[PDB]
Amino acid sequence: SLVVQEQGSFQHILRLLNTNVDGNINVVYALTTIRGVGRRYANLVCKKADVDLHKRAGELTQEELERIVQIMQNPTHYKIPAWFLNRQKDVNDGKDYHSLANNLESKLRDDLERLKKIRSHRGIRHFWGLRVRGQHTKTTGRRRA
Amino acid sequence: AKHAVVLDQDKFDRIMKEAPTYRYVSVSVLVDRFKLGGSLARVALRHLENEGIIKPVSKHSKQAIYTRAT
RNA sequence: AAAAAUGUGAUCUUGCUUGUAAAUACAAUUUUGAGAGGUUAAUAAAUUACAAGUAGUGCUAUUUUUGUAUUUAGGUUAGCUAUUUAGCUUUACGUUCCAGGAUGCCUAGUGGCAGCCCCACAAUAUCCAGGAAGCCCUCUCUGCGGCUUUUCAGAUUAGGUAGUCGAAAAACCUUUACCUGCUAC
RNA sequence: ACAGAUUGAGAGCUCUUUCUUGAUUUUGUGGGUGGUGGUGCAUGGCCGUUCUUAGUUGGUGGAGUGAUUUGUCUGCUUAAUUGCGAUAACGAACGAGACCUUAACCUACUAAAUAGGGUUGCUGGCACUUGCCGGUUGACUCUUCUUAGAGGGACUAUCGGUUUCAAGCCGAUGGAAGUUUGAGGCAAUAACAGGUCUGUGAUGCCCUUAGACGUUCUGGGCCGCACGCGCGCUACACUGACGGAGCCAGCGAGUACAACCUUGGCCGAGAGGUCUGGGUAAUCUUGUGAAACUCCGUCGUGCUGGGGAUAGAGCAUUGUAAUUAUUGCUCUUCAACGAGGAAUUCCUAGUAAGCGCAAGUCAUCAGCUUGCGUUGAUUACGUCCCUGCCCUUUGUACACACCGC
Ligand SMILES: [Mg+2]
Ligand SMILES: [Mg+2]
Ligand SMILES: [Mg+2]
Ligand SMILES: [Mg+2]
Ligand SMILES: [Mg+2]
Ligand SMILES: [Mg+2]
Ligand SMILES: [Mg+2]
Ligand SMILES: [Mg+2]
Ligand SMILES: [Mg+2]
Ligand SMILES: [Mg+2]
Ligand SMILES: [Mg+2]
Repeated sequence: SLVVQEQGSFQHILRLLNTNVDGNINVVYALTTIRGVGRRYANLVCKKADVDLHKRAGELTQEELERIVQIMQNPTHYKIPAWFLNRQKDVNDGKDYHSLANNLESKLRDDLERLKKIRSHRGIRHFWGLRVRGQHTKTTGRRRA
Repeated sequence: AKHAVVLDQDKFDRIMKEAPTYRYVSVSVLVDRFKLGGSLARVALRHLENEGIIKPVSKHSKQAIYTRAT
């Protein structure tokens, strides 16, 4: 809509949630780049914040960033339906929750560990370093981790 | 990245200087004369179409052909 | 680089013939899965650095002002082809990877809306053509496919011959080839 | 044959049991029966392939003692042994053609409130003059589009060249149609040791034949992964991606003894739930308002918002049973891949390619398949260079026929 007038040049590459938010580009894109946030989720976050998706937003404000962080942290406090999440329904009798960065990775690791402990078919597969979701490796994917 | 995405006052001024000249102004044309990248170029073009200066030929999405007055 | 001025037996800076001080790092995907034995043989590169014998030229050149600088910037091979003012690759040299140091014309370019604003076309050679992984190979840390076998069989098929495959102990790092199958109103 | 041990196990499977059951049986011996057991090189039928190529045959008559041969062919034509011609051959049959089905034309017939329109009633909105768009099976009438009956219509037609002025071919004109009008359906003789005895109460023989290789339950498995090839899909984006908005097909299919398609209304971000219908179907689903497309905006040539894999979680549904994700949806992860070497496939017009739909299988699953329509090109309209195949003449120690001897 408008070309960025004024001096500009407000920080190339911001650091947020122990990860690299890329300068310029767009808020959603930055979120995606973070290890744990995706596209739709990012969009939702942006909407919640109340910033234009048109703006490149490496020239973002601090308050806005803080708000975003808060949103990331908390599903239930803000208006997020709580079945839109990465994780939901976990531990004994309790609540749905998700992380979005380093935190997300940690959570994933924990989950993996739990699975391993359980020794479920999926867990076993994971341990092996193999195909959890029953896809046929008779022909396909001949290299693997 | 190949740069030509960073935004400045100086850059804006150079862009302005000027809408006049060039048989046609096409986002593509703008980039890369090494100007502000795609979206930015489009925005600039739009601005140029505010009050004369550069009149249009086509109006399509991405095939936006403009030419100098008058 | 620009500028005012001190002083050196007037001053100034184009390389020629010599020997020593140093930068081509690091490695890994690979090499026959790990260790040892050789950069085997071969071989120093002009590049920077100080001083000689002065063609040069009297060798060493000092004290103070103006600006963020205002300085002059960019890029070259090597091979194949009757696409030979063009086409294809593009640092080759045991196999796999390598990079430019400077004698230089470079040149402040010619084209397309030159205008700075991008596109493409134009700058001989190169002196070295040199370094890193891999480098014929032999013992080890002592490997899994041989050694016979005896048991059988899977079978191999239309039938059969000779070989081959599969389950049980001892050193050493093919399921095919070939023979034999049928007659009036 | 309840009861618990038994048992994977509310399998009386049994050993614990001591009640039922009444001549079915049952214990043998002849004798059958079943087998997705074997052998397709023991067979049937069907199919595939030689080959949808142009080939095949016999009656006279001639040539040969004869097997045989000629006819069935130098040439030119044709998609075709299609014809014209030349001719010990003449006239014939099969195959091709004709045929059939479908795809195209019909303001010419016969027809319709299960197909579509016209006037008009009531009726909604407009400009506000009479006019424009509508909605209603209110009336009246029509058959162009619709269907689908009966017919016609194309025969290379007319003209020009070209060709022994033949077969034909080439070009203009008209014509819906001028590639055999397009597309198929069928499709000869002789065969193959091609496939199928896992479609088959089609079947020879062998095997098996009551702790079965019969059956039947239960749990798996066909889906496993150092890795080869084969159909396929998705992409490597800017002829795009993403958002909106525009918004148009044709083949179909679809339940009452089941549970089919399922509009319309409410709940749900979705998937999907619910109530209600309509449909046994030109009537309802359904104009299947399918996609690819078209318009305006957002990213601009960065492994990027290209690309979507693997992944984690939850929400759904089908079923008895979903972990070895059935499938759908929601968020998250963001891998390889900047058009692919040697090679090799498919293709000549509504084709190729793209795009979706569609039924088939189906409780549930589409990247598959048979069809369908939508968008719709590039380049030939030739040749034997390759490949295969066909003939002819040649040579042959071959005839189980070069995998030969
Ligand atoms: Mg049976
Ligand atoms: Mg049988
Ligand atoms: Mg057979
Ligand atoms: Mg056979
Ligand atoms: Mg005769
Ligand atoms: Mg004959
Ligand atoms: Mg004529
Ligand atoms: Mg036909
Ligand atoms: Mg209908
Ligand atoms: Mg990405
Ligand atoms: Mg299938």
